[PDB]
Amino acid sequence: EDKIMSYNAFFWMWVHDMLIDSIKWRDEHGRCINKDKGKTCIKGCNKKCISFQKWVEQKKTEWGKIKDHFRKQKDIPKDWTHDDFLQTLLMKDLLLEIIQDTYGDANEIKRIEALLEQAGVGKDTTIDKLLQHEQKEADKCLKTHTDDTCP
Amino acid sequence: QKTIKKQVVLEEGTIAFKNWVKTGTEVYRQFWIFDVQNPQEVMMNSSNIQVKQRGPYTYRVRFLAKENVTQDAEDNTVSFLQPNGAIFEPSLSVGTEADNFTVLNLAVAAASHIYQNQFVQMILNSLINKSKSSMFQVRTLRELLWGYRDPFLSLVPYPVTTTVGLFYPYNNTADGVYKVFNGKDNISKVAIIDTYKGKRNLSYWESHCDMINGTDAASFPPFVEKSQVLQFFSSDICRSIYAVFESDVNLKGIPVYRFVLPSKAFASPVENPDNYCFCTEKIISKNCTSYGVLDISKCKEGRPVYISLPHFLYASPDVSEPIDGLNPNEEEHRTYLDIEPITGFTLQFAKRLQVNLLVKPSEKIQVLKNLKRNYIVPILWLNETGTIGDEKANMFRSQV
Ligand SMILES: *[C@@H]1O[C@H](CO)[C@@H](O[C@@H]2O[C@H](CO)[C@@H](O[C@H]3O[C@H](CO)[C@@H](O)[C@H](O)[C@@H]3O)[C@H](O)[C@H]2NC(C)=O)[C@H](O)[C@H]1NC(C)=O
Ligand SMILES: CCCCCCCCCCCCCCCC(=O)O
Ligand SMILES: CCCCCCCCCCCCCCCC(=O)O
Ligand SMILES: *[C@@H]1O[C@H](CO)[C@@H](O)[C@H](O)[C@H]1NC(C)=O
Ligand SMILES: *[C@@H]1O[C@H](CO)[C@@H](O)[C@H](O)[C@H]1NC(C)=O
Ligand SMILES: *[C@@H]1O[C@H](CO)[C@@H](O)[C@H](O)[C@H]1NC(C)=O
Ligand SMILES: *[C@@H]1O[C@H](CO)[C@@H](O)[C@H](O)[C@H]1NC(C)=O
Ligand SMILES: *[C@@H]1O[C@H](CO)[C@@H](O)[C@H](O)[C@H]1NC(C)=O
Ligand SMILES: *[C@@H]1O[C@H](CO)[C@@H](O)[C@H](O)[C@H]1NC(C)=O
Ligand SMILES: *[C@@H]1O[C@H](CO)[C@@H](O)[C@H](O)[C@H]1NC(C)=O
Ligand SMILES: *[C@@H]1O[C@H](CO)[C@@H](O)[C@H](O)[C@H]1NC(C)=O
Repeated sequence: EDKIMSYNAFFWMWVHDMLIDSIKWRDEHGRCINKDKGKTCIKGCNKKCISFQKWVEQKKTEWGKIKDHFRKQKDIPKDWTHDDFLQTLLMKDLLLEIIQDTYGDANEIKRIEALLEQAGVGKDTTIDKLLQHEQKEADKCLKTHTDDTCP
Repeated sequence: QKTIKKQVVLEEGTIAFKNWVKTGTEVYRQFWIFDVQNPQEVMMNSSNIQVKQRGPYTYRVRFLAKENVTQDAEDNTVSFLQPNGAIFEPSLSVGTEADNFTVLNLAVAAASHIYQNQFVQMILNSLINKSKSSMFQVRTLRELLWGYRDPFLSLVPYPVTTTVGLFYPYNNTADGVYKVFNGKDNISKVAIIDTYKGKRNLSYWESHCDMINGTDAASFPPFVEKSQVLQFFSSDICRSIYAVFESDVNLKGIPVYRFVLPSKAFASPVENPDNYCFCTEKIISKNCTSYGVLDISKCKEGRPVYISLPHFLYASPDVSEPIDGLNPNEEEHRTYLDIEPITGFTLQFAKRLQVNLLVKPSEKIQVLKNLKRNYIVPILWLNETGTIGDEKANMFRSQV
C-alpha cells in the first residue's frame, strides 16, 4: 500500500532499475546471457543462468504486487480501465520519455531501447512482455550452459 | 392597475405573452478579446500577463422565439425551451470572425486542472508536447468563441470532448426546460421560475446559494417598488443573483427604474456573510477572502471557468494583481436593467460579464512547470444589451 517513497516515485524507480538490471546481466555476464546462434557451453555459466532465472521470477512477483496497487487507484479517468491505463503508460515511446525526463540520461535510454528492440517489444504490458522474454532467455541460457564444467 | 393585472398574465392574447414568446427588442452581444502581449514571458518567467482588449465583435442574439410553449392549467405555470442563436454583425464589429488573437490554451489549462493523478499528468504532458501545444495559442475569433478541435485532446486515449470553445455549443441548442408561473392565480408570481430542468435548486452550490430565485430578468411581477430587491436566475453564471434600485430614468417618454447589480453580490463572506456558499475552495480564494470572481467549474464539467465583471470591476486586488492592461470603470463595466415599474417589463439592459480561466503550475506538465503562481486569466468580456424600439416605446405609452 505504501512503498519506501510515494507510489508514483516508487513505480518509476522500480521500472527503471529493473530495465537497468536486465542490461547489467549482459554487461556483467554476457559470455553466458546473449542471443548468439552458436550454442557453445561456457564454463561457470550454468550458475549465472540460474541467478538470472531467479531474478526473472523475483521481478515477475514484484511486478504483480505493483500492478495490484495500480488497479486500486480511485482517481483514474472515467470510462477507461486501470489496465488500458497501465498499458498506455508503459507503451515503448512513452516509457522511454518518462524514464529520460526522470533520470536525464540519454545513453541509458539508448541501451533500454536496444534491449526492448531485441526483446520483440521495440502478461499484458511492456514490462510483462519483457519479463516473458527474460524467462525464455534464461531457459535458453540453461539449455546451452547445462553444466558448470561442459559436458 | 386593473387592465395591467390582466395584460401582464403569461397567456395567449396578452401584451406580456406576445413579447415573452418573441421579444420586440433586438439583442446584441458584443465581445472584447484579451489579446496576450507577452505569452512567452508569462510561460517561461511567470511574469504578469500583458493584455490588450480587441473589440467589439458584435453578434445578434436571442432573436429566436421561445419553443415547446406548454401551459399547465393546474398549477398556472407555462413551460418552454429558449433556443440559442448568434448572427455575426460585420457592420457593428471592429474586425472579421477570422481575426487572430494570442490566448490561453484552454484545453491545456483545463486538463491540467481536472487530472491531478500524476500518472495521468505524465500521459497528458507527452500528448501536449507531441501536438506541440503550449501554455498559449493563436485562435481566430470564430474558434475561440464557438469551438475548435484541440490537437492535444484529439490524442487523449481515454474519452474526452475534443472540441473546445468558450460558448461551445451555442447554435442549435436550447436552454430549458424552464417552468414559470403564468400569474393567472396571483399576479405577484408572473414569470417567476417554478423549476428549471425539473428542479428548484441547481445542485451546483450548497445551502441557499443553490436556489433558483425570481424571473429570467426579461420582466418581473407588476407594480415594482423602489425598496424592492429584484431576484433573477441567469443560467450563464449558473446561480440566482439580484438587482437593486439606483436611479429614476426616462426611456423614450417611458418613466423607468434603473436597477443595478451591486458589488455586494460579488463580495466575500468577509463583507457579505451570505456569500459563503459561493466559495468553492480555500486556496485560490485565500480562505474565502478574495471576491469579485465566481468559480463555476461544477457547471462547466470541471473546467476551471471563473466568471467576473469586465476588467475585474468590484474585485479583490489579488485577483487583478497578475494582469497588466486592465482599466475598470463602474459606469462602463457594471450590469443594469431598466424596468418599467407598472408592467414590470425590462425595456433596456446591459449585462456585462467577463469569462476567465484559472491556470496553476504543474510538476509533470512541462508547459506549466515554470509557473510560480496561479492566474485567473481574463479571456474575454462581453456586453449583452438591448433597448426598446421607438415604435414599441410609443406603442407602450399608448396601449399601456
Ligand atoms: C456595451 O458596453 C460597452 C462598455 O460599457 C459600451 O462601450 C463603451 O461605450 C462608451 C460610450 O457610451 C465609450 O465611452 C466614450 O466616452 C467618451 C465620451 O463620449 C469618449 O471620449 C470615449 O472615446 C468613448 O467614446 C466606451 O469607450 C465604450 N467602451 C468600449 C470598450 O468600447 C457599448 O457601447 C455597449 N453596447 C451598446 C450597443 O450599448
Ligand atoms: C457565459 C458564461 C459561461 C462561460 C463558459 C466558458 C467555457 C470555457 C471552457 C474552455 C474549454 C477548455 C478545455 C476542455 C478540456 C477538458 O475538459 O478536459
Ligand atoms: C426583453 C428582452 C429581455 C432580455 C433580458 C436579459 C437580462 C438578463 C440579465 C442577467 C444579468 C446577470 C448576469 C450578469 C452577471 C455579471 O455581470 O457577472
Ligand atoms: C525571462 O527573464 C530573463 C531575465 O531573467 C530574460 O533574459 C528573458 O528574456 C525573459 N524571457 C522572456 C520570454 O521574456
Ligand atoms: C419540441 O417540439 C418538437 C416539435 O417538432 C418536438 O419534436 C420536440 O421533442 C420538442 N423538443 C424537446 C427538446 O422536448
Ligand atoms: C450560427 O447560426 C447563424 C445563423 O444560421 C450563422 O450566421 C452563424 O454562422 C452560426 N454560427 C456558427 C459558429 O456556425
Ligand atoms: C489568421 O491566421 C491564419 C493563419 O495564419 C490566416 O489564414 C488568417 O488569414 C488570419 N486572419 C486574418 C484576419 O488575417
Ligand atoms: C401571491 O404570491 C406571493 C408570492 O409570490 C405571496 O407572498 C402572496 O401572499 C400571494 N398572494 C395571495 C393573495 O395569495
Ligand atoms: C432548495 O434548497 C434549500 C436549502 O438551502 C431548501 O430549503 C429547499 O427546500 C430546496 N428546494 C427544494 C424544492 O428541494
Ligand atoms: C434565494 O431566495 C431565498 C429566499 O429569499 C434566499 O434565502 C436565498 O439566499 C436566495 N438564493 C440566492 C442564490 O440568491
Ligand atoms: C482560515 O482557515 C482556517 C483553516 O485552514 C480557519 O481556522 C479560519 O477560521 C479561516 N478563516 C476564515 C475567516 O475563513
